[PDB]
Amino acid sequence: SFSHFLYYLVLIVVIVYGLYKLFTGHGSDINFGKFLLRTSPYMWANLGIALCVGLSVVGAAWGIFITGSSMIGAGVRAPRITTKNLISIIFCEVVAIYGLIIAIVFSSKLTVATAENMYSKSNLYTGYSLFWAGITVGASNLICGIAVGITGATAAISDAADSALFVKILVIEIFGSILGLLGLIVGLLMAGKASEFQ
Amino acid sequence: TGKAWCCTVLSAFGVVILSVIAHLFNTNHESFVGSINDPEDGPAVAHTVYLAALVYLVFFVFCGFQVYL
Amino acid sequence: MTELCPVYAPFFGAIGCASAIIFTSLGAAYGTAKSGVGICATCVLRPDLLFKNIVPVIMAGIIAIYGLVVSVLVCYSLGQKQALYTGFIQLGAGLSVGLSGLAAGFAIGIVGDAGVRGSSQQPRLFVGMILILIFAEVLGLYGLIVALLLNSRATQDVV
Amino acid sequence: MTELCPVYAPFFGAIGCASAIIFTSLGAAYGTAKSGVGICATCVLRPDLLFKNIVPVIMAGIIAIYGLVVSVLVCYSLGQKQALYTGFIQLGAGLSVGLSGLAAGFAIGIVGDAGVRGSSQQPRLFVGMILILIFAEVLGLYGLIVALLLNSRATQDVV
Amino acid sequence: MTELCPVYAPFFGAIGCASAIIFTSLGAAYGTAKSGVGICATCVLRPDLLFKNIVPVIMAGIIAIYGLVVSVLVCYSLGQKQALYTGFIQLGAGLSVGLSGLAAGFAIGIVGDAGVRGSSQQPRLFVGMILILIFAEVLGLYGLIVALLLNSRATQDVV
Amino acid sequence: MTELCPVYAPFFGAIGCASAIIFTSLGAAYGTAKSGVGICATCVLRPDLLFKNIVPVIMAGIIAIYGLVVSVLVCYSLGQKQALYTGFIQLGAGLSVGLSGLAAGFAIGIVGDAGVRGSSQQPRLFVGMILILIFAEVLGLYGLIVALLLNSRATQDVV
Amino acid sequence: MTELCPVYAPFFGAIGCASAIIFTSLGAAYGTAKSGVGICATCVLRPDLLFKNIVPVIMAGIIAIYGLVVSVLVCYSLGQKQALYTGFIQLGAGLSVGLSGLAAGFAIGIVGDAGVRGSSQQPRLFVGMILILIFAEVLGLYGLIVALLLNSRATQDVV
Amino acid sequence: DDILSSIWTEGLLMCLIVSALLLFILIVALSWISNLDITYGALEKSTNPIKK
Amino acid sequence: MEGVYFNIDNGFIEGVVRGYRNGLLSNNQYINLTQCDTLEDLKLQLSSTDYGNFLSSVSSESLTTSLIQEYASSKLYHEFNYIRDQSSGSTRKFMDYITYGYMIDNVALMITGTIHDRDKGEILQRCHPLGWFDTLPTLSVATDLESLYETVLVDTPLAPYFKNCFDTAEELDDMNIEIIRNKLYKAYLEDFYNFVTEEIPEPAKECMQTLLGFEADRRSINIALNSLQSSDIDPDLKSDLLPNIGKLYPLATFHLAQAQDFEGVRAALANVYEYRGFLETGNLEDHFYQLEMELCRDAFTQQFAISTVWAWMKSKEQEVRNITWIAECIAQNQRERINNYISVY
Amino acid sequence: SNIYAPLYAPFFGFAGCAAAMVLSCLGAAIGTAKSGIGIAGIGTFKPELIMKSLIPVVMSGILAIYGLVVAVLIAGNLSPTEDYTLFNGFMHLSCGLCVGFACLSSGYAIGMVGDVGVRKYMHQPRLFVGIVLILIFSEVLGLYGMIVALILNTRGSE
Amino acid sequence: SICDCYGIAQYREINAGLPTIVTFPFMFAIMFGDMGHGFLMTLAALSLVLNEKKINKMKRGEIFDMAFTGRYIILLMGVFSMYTGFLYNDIFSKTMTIFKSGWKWPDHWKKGESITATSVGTYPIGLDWAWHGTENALLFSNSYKMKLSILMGFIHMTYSYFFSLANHLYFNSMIDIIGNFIPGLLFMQGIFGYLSVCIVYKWAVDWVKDGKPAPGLLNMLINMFLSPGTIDDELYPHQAKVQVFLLLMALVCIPWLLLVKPLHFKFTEDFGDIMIHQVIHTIEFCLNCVSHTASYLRLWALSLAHAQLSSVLWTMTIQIAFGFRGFVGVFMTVALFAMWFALTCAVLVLMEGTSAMLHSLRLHWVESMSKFFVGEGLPYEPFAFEYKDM
Repeated sequence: SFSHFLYYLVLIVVIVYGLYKLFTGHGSDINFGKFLLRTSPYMWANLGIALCVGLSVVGAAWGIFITGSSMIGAGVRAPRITTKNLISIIFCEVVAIYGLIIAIVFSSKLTVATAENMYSKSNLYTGYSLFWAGITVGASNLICGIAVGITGATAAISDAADSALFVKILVIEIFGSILGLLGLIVGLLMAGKASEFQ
Repeated sequence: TGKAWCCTVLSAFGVVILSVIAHLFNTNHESFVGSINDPEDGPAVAHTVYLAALVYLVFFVFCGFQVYL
Repeated sequence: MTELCPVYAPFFGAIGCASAIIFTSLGAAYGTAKSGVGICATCVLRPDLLFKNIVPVIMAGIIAIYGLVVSVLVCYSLGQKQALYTGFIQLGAGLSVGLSGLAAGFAIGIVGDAGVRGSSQQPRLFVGMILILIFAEVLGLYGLIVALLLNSRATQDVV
Repeated sequence: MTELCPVYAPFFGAIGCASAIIFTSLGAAYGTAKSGVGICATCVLRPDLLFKNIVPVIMAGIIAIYGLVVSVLVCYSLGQKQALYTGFIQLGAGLSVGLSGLAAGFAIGIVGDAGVRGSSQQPRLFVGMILILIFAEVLGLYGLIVALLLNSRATQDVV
Repeated sequence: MTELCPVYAPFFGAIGCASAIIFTSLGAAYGTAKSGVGICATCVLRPDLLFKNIVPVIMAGIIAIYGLVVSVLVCYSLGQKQALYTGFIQLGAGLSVGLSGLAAGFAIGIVGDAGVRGSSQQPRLFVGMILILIFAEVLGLYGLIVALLLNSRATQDVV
Repeated sequence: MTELCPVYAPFFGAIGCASAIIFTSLGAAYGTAKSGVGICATCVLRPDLLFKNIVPVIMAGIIAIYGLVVSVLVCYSLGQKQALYTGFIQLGAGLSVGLSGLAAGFAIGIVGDAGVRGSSQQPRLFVGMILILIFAEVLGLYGLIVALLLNSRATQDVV
Repeated sequence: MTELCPVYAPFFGAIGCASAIIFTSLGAAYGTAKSGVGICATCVLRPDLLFKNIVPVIMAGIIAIYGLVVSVLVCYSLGQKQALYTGFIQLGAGLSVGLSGLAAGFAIGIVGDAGVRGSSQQPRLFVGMILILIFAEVLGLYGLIVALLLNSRATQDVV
Repeated sequence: DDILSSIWTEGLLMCLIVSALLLFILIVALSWISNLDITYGALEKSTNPIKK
Repeated sequence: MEGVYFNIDNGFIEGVVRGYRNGLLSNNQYINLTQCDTLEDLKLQLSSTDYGNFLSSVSSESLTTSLIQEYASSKLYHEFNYIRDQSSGSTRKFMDYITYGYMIDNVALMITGTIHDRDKGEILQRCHPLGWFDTLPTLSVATDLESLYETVLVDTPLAPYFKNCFDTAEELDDMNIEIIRNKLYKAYLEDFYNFVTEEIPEPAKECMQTLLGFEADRRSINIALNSLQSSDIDPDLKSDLLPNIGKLYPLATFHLAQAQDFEGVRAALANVYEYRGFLETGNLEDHFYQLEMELCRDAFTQQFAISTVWAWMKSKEQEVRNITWIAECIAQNQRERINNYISVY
Repeated sequence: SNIYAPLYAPFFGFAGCAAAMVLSCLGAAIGTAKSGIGIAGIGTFKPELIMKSLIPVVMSGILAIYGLVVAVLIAGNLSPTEDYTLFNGFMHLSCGLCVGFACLSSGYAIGMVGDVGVRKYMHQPRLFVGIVLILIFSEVLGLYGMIVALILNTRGSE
Repeated sequence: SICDCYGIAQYREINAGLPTIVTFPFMFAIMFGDMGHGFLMTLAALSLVLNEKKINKMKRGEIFDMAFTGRYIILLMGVFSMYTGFLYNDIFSKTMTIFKSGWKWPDHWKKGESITATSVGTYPIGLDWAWHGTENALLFSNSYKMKLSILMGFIHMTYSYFFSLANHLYFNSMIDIIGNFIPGLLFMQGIFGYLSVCIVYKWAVDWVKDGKPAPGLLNMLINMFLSPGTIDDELYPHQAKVQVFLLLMALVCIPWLLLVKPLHFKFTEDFGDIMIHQVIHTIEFCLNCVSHTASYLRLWALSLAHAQLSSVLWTMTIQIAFGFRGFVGVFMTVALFAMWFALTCAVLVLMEGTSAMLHSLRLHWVESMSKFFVGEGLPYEPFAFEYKDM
């Protein structure tokens, strides 16, 4: 298709452009180093603070219409379940609160730094750590928000057939929520050492 | 009927909002002529707002007889 | 002209202003249309449930007002000679609420359409629609929280 | 000629002036086309409701006028010698109304195509259709607000 | 050549003069084709209505001229030596009419394809159809006006 | 380092040694796979033809042997200091057999699945399939015949 | 620092270490997945052929062990100070066994699915399926041989 | 000459990879809206003299 | 994967269907019907289950076995047009192809009325409601096919299916209709199979590719049997009545057209274990209905698929076929074959 | 000062601590999700065979532990005062990609097996042993990824 | 009629309908917050009420019945909206200049020259009118209205939370006082009660005169969890001594909320039912002490929005006309006014009314009533007669 035809073409320009600069003796000009040393360390940090709360909140709201849209379905013949199956809406939301906490922890570290001590060792580490801490915590919770919603619609059904099936399934949905807690940990160990900008 | 209440209540408060506005440009109130973007001459404006406020008093009395009947 | 005030920094401010009111306006349209099909179908048979099923339209029409707010705080913080620091802070403000208010605009649309189709068949099911519709609308706000704490650090000891 | 006023600045003024009306015209064109099918399917049987279901077509024409206003105000701020700051402010001032009127266009077409038909089997539904459009039309009004606050700040405090 | 007058400025004048007529004819064909089907399959049983169902084909035939009267005004301002401001502005006047007149072609075909088929069954709909198309032809006019205000400012106060 | 013998020359040798066995081994999978399914259907009813029908699986395997004898000879011609003429040709030897042997695998898999199903209903047809599966195999042989002339020429009159 | 041995050479040796694992797990898990369905579907009627139709899951797992041998074997050849030649070769080692074992997945997974459904019916088929599962496995074995000869040259006559 | 380049400055890339991210998300969202399709059956009037 | 993009539009449909199934009658709920004395105790019994107060508008004398079957299927169609009116897009087409099969029944039921010269009002009550279209009763006009084709059936979506049907005589009769009716399921079950192959996502695809492999085997065999009642039919004619999707395709289809006795048929089916011993024993049609539950019983095991809707109907028609079968046994005081009812749930 | 220790080296030391968890957590979810679909799929038929068939989800749950162990070791070898080589930055990258695409593959097989293996366990209870035996061969692929990711990290330091 | 829609109250518990008389329309005032618009809501409620005997007999639509059914709800929302806007000092986006301003400007300056003020005293009642038109206004209201809504959320919740105590003392269930009530009291009061009290202390301390820097409160709340015993800027003596104890207090109240009530049953199958329901009472309640307190910050934004729609709608419509003169000037003032009065009476009173009308409902059903409300009641629908609409 068209949108799949571009992906074959972007690969081809990068390969022509990767050789023309090489067979002529200019390969060092494509230097990702200077792209990391000269770019402002504030850009890498203000993305990890917006994607953490950005990609996490997409996770929660994703798992809610997979969950709610089926609870409302079963509750046309068995409307008693709306208050017992509410739990699966809580485990979809809590990952958002995991993200909203990190963004406030990292916002404490955003300070003003001089023009001479900007591109120093302690300020490049900070930006690069606050970035891959926002991707990890925003991608883990993005997926935990989907594996809980899916698992939350099966229990919303089985509860409607016979109530004995509900509690036996939360052992799956509780092992689905661990994953959002493990990125919250690892995201901090990165930024446990990083010191605010000087 | 409803077609007159609209221009009645609108013209009613329109007289009461515009009359107070005119009194403030005249007296050169800070919030209205204190800044530079605001108009410089006060009473050159209040003379324009009395006239426009009368226009609403026309429709208040005119459609005031119509609802009466 | 100066290493701390380049001339390409206010780009990140304006783009942050637009990115907050655009994405929420898309999220508040899908959330308004996907419901508007439901109301206008269930109320072919049950027109007494009309002014009780307008609720999903309100919760989605409020997401845009969380964006208009952020489009106005940064607008008064803009200037020609502003630092690169202040730039990306106006970015992460617009990219968060624009991105959190986008998904919550979608969830409100789907759940809103199903609920109105349910209450026609089980009128006890209208309150369950609300509480399931609460936890999605709040997600349009958690990004608004972070937009502010960043923008408070805009002009703190800047030069 | 000047660092604060380069020669590639007006590029972001004409791209912004054009995007104000392009994307609102697409959002208005979706509203007249989509809603225009439902009108022409009901009214062949009940043309009593022919000059009564034109309202969705009106609220699309409102959207394009939110863009024509903005293309004009920027066109009288353009200059060969202007700050690059002024160029960026004109950019987000075009998108914010553009890609928010493009969203209100979808919200009107999806509903108008539905509510006019439901109104043919239930005349009590015509009321509720109006409110569902108004909370969508106002989404485009929020873009018009932001641009004017940006376009006011384009020429003051510049060099 | 000169800082304010490079050699790659007339490049944008060609694209501004070419894109104008192109993106209108893509609208004046899609709007002339979808109508050509609905007419030649509607006038098989009621051929008395031929000369009055041509109206969409006329309006779609107007959109191409809005794209021509812009290319002529532009074409009589091109030169080997002109400012970038003379070139970037001519690009804005090629997109505004081009991509707006394109939308008006998207609408008139989708409308005329259906409004004609109703007109065969109900003559009371013909006056209702054309009211819709006027809201579709005007979107091709708000793109025209912007292409005039830009071209007027394209040479005055220029070096 | 040197003009004719720089440091980035062996990077083409490794890719040529690896490409030859990769693309062939992919071709042999598409052969054994489709032909295996054919064998695992007719031999449900006629196990007598089991050992006759393992010819496609064997011709598929041969293609991977051609991908070996290229990689073997190419390993023992490398060095930290060689010329680009020696490095570019190994890319020419690795792609010929690789993508020719791939094609020879795409034919055998499509023919064997049909010919085994036809040989269950007609025993004479067995010799016809084999006659076809020679030509498909020879396309994988021509690639080898070119690679050898290359690899015997890569260090022929080189600095 | 030296031209032969820059500091960015181990970027190649590391990617040659994971690429052996990455492209085998995709080939051994895929083969274990599609054979893990045929075994379960057939053994309902015949759960006595359970511990004997787990030959495909084994032959797929052997692929990963090839990916594990090489990675451990190159990981002892890595160094802070090494040549590009020592890095380019280790890349060819990983891809070769990597993408060849991936071929085994798209054959063993295809054949384990079918031959096991037929073996439930005709027990004479169990000797036919296996030979096909050997030629599919030999392809993974040729990729190993190429990497073991490459890796003997990585630290052979290198500065 | 310790700079990256003359055309492709560090300030041009920061102003483009941000635009891609802000434009990629816009391409996604419009797909979510394009796939809308109205529920036409519940609006039209249907009648059968078989069942009714 | 499976349930990630499903609930966007097709989620509220999944919960309602799976609510309607828990109202299905288990084996225990059938037994209570078996010992009922009359049709009045029957009404007392079924009110306990999901059928509820479905005869409140009925008297004690009016109870018959036909009034029951009519008021048990009327509850199925308001539960289908509901799910059909709430749908959108691909799920609409899937819920429209199912109607194309129930209208073809109404085609061969109106045309036979023209052969026999019966009143349409007496007929249309016998017509199936899901297979309705507006130009249906106009089929009572004429006898020819080209007459009924161009006048009526070109507008309907049955246009592409009569490509192999314009060999009819100027006089049309009953034995020719059954040859017309059976050439449509040959094409219908293919255009509905290429559809599922393309636009339906997984895992409904693997499920529905099986249920169509069954509905074609049920018909590919029963054509060979009914041809034995007749004197002779050419083998080349039979291959234009057999669908081309099933397990019997292509190998076993060759020997069903060319089987002139009951014994040559079992030689053709002996080479597939799915259809091995059905002919060897017992009532044939009860063996198919047993395998029909077992393929629908495995669809409900899945989740996030739109193959449940097909299974919901076919699992609930056998339900109604068991109410009436038992309803006649109780009313007529023959309590011998009252326990032949089929049940899995 | 030093050429073997540039300042842009930690950029590659976090992409191993990131690509490890995100890919592993993607493998821990697919297995639990599809298995959770096949278990509740039978819960309306045979409620007895559920608690005996929560074996897949923990085999998926263990995958997050594989990526968690790797990352925690990596964060114990980063600091803004340490001299962090560029060699070590590339090893940490491959530490997180080996375990990543391997714990992701394991998470894909266990989801295609536990889905069918449970839904055909209501029919034959002698089938349990074969189901567990196959999932063992689908977990070791996750093990083989961290066997390497411990040898890589050992060498970057020394 | 509002509290009933969520749930029928248990027999002989607290009716939440008395506090709902005042908290509901007063929260509308915090958001709606303008003397000019609130005045209009009162009159349309001052009309429906007075003529209620005529309106009772005649027939009505359906949009109009809900207005008459809640004619007393709308009265209060218009009254209390006039008391707030006098403190916010807003009337149609303009201000009131009654009392003296405790601020003060220099003695002399020039055009385009920036200036800054000098404090003299305090402005008694409301926001001092010197902030209007200023550059850094929103840096004051934003940092003000946040700290308002936090304190107004800490007070509404705890007041709703002592109704739990006044119910256990009725049914004589003392275990829940020691099992359920007190552990949650010690959890959140030890976190947000510490957050609410420090905010008041920071305001009654002249940090400029003493020479000390004013500490931040976000870093104060964060470091006391992560790096306890540490500070960056001091607030008061022995701060780190209290924080570590408050943190130690919370961690002990989780298991004491988790174990004491089930064990009382076992001590005197079912125990599995009593435990798991008590496990869920913790995982919810601890989060509900957090995600509710953030959810009161919708009081902040909708107040922030109602100004930037009003102060724009004044600047784009009517402030245009004050630059024109002549009869052309008399016309533009008259046409633009009715467009100002129309959008005012349609966009800012109805829509922003309804959007703000529902969030106040939300705060009761979910944030406040969730503290004490059990539900699962039986209605009282006695046997009596009436007339059938037929």
